[PDB]
Amino acid sequence: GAYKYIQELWRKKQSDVMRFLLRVRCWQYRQLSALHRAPRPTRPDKARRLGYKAKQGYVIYRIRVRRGGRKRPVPKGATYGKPVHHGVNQLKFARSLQSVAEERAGRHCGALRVLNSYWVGEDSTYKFFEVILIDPFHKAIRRNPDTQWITKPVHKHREMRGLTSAGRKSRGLGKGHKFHHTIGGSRRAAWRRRNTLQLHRYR
Amino acid sequence: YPMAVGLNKGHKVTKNVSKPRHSRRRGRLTKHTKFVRDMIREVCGFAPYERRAMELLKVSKDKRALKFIKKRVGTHIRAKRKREELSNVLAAMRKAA
Amino acid sequence: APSRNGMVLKPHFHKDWQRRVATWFNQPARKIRRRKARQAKARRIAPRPASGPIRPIVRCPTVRYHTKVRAGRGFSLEELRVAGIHKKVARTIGISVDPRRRNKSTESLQANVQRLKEYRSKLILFPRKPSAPKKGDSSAEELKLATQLTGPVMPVRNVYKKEKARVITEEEKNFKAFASLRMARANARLFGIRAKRAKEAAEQD
Amino acid sequence: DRQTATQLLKLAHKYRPETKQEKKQRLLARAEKKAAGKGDVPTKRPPVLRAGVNTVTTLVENKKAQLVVIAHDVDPIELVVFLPALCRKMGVPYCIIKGKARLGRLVHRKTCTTVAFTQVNSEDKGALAKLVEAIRTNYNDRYDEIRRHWGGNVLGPKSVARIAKLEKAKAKELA
RNA sequence: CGGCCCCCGGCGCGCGCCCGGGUCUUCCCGGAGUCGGGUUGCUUGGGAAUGCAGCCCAAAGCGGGUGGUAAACUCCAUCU
RNA sequence: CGCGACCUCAGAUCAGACGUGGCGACCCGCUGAAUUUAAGCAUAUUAGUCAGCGGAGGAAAAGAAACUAACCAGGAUUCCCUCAGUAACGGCGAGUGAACAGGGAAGAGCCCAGCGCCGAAUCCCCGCCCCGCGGGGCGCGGGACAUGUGGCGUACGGAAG
Ligand SMILES: [Mg+2]
Ligand SMILES: [Mg+2]
Ligand SMILES: [Mg+2]
Repeated sequence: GAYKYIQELWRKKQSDVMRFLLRVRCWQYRQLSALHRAPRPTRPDKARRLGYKAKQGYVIYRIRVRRGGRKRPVPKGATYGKPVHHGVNQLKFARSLQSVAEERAGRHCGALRVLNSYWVGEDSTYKFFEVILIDPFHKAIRRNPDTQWITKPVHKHREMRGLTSAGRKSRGLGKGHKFHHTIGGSRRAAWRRRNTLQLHRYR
Repeated sequence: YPMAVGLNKGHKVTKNVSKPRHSRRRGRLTKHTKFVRDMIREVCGFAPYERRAMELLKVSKDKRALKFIKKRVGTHIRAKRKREELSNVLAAMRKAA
Repeated sequence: APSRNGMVLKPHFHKDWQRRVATWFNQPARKIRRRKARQAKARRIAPRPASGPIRPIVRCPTVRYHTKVRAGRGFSLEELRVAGIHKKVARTIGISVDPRRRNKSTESLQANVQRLKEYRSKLILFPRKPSAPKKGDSSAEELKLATQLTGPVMPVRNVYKKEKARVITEEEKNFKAFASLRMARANARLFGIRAKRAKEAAEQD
Repeated sequence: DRQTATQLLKLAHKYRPETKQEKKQRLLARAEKKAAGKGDVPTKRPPVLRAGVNTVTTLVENKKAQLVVIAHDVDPIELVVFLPALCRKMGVPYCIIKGKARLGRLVHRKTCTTVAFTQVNSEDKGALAKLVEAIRTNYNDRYDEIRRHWGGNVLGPKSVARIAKLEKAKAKELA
């Protein structure tokens, strides 16, 4: 009953009530460290529609990410190559900033498993995401077979492999005519199969 | 005299009448959900572009109002739908008084 | 580099292709690896039929193939609804279900209902211990064989009609001609233009 | 004000919910007599005050609640902010009490953020109905005014003094 | 081929769990700084922009997406 | 002024867990050239490859349509044969270059937040036991979690009463 209002109130974040508390806390977030343990979700409807429950073993971090596109890491902007590759200053980094945010949360806490994350603020330079995490060895997680998929060792470091919903939006996969640059598995699995010379035994 | 090209094309079969699949009735308004959006737009208010829009939509003109809604909200099919529900607030503000 | 009368050619070997090479030397070895994965899957299951469930009659799309009949994916809940069996009961009866499939013709609807009831009338179930609801005595006297081969009800059986011989009569030798193709094709594209000029004489007053 | 919150917590005290100690013996006392008499209905009405924003919200828009105590210091304020606007339209009376910890002690918990009165006792209805006009004067009837009243916008005392020190000079600039 | 030693997947005594289907009647019914738009990069066979990303703007609810030539009107199909 | 509740946080060689590093043929995420080709060379090609960095698993990834189609319509993903050196891209030059039908290999489907309902009907820890081998429990009693929402029935193929 209540959570339908919290969803709909959040979906108007230019109105004067909502753009007040979206910057009284964006001030409050910016005074803290780069990553930081939240005691609770700051918007509980969004957390649980992404897989959060209010029980032992689940944990929320808000982490801070510096906005902007990437500069090419090269001394004095000299890239030493053909003139198409002088791109020092307009470069855009094909993985999203939220995916960067989930990555260095599961890199600090290498024991925790990462489920997904959501947006809770941006200023002009910093962008604030709440990343929700899972202890895979707590017995509230290692019981309950609706949660036992993530205590299975192929889900180790899902954002270093780009498997969560933040990171898979940059892999470019999906069904359709708009997405058949990656038509077996991934982008580099298609490339290997479009470019292998499949010479048969009788040919 | 059935034929392949023209204006009545194709092999003639007879249609199967069926109650449509439930996924297609997805964006209907479903009156409790109408209540949640209509209650919450008076505790929260209007965006800054759609307060400037409805102070062009009462005095200035309408072709310039939609030209302002064309730019901010994306397309033309979205700009008219926004322009007509700001006009239904502007009608309910003034003519329901 | 070119010479006398020859072919201008584009070999796509301008890329380092000797690393990405594929030789089929394990291909007899994998043919006897998936026969043994069929044999040890046939004897592992049951007297249940090998090569899985019953597939529907399905017609192909796309003008080139729409005159043939193909084995499909499931059974399109409407066909399960008319035949009388439940959607979650059906896949342990041996019946494939594809819920996203649509039936908008009636003849292709009634074909697979006839197929699905013909399957149920040639099926024998085994009760665990012999209670047998919807089922009677000895199992069709031990079911006449053990296990079938590459299709339970022969999934294609693309059949054509007889249409034996007719008499070249009047109104049949005289009308349905090449002029009917050219005029019907022209009215297909002169339809929207002629319905525009009619509006222009409707706003004529 | 604290004279009204004290009467309200007195009224909400004896409607205290079930805890797990008394949940044991009640499942005896129903079933030990069910082992002994098989009563078709032994208890007509166990009354309780509901707690939880997701519970209270369904009660208000169905108009089942009769008084909505609502907390003060909910950490994401948007969890609660619709509900004074929502109690007005559904005609259910609401009242803001001090401290989400204090009404959370009524429910044997830490915070509980909202409670509501649905089924009160009949003999004690005149204690629930005595304070409701003392409440809905200040919250429901004032909603045409409490929705206009902005907050904040006061300077610090070290800077609102030097505004006044300019004005006291300006009152001496005249007289 | 035989005999030996150890190990595995599956019948049958005790725990643990256990009202499904059809027809009608009413009520319920959904994921947002996301879609989308502009612009700039990289990428693609994708060409008046296939995908991705930055920044800016930013939704709707008979709505939204797609229908491989930009745009307006209109109808249909299809998915959610 | 004291005490209490909670909320934000600290500390500990606290009771108990976890993670780090290696290998890296295959797999996933990023990053990224130049030689070379164009008989010169910038776009293009080499090539989204080498090198670089980070994560796994015995497989990985993908996966149950915001799909293809445009007709009598098919129906998750992956692999193979064809489509096809085709549509298309390109100093339209050198070169590059998919997919959908179709035939096969294999085939399996589901769960949730929401919206409502059920007196939180739920879970974790500690203590002694029913009673046990090779140790995990349904039973009993205390501490917590949790109403800012655990659990059951429910998922768009509709669902509930
Ligand atoms: Mg905690
Ligand atoms: Mg040959
Ligand atoms: Mg291993």
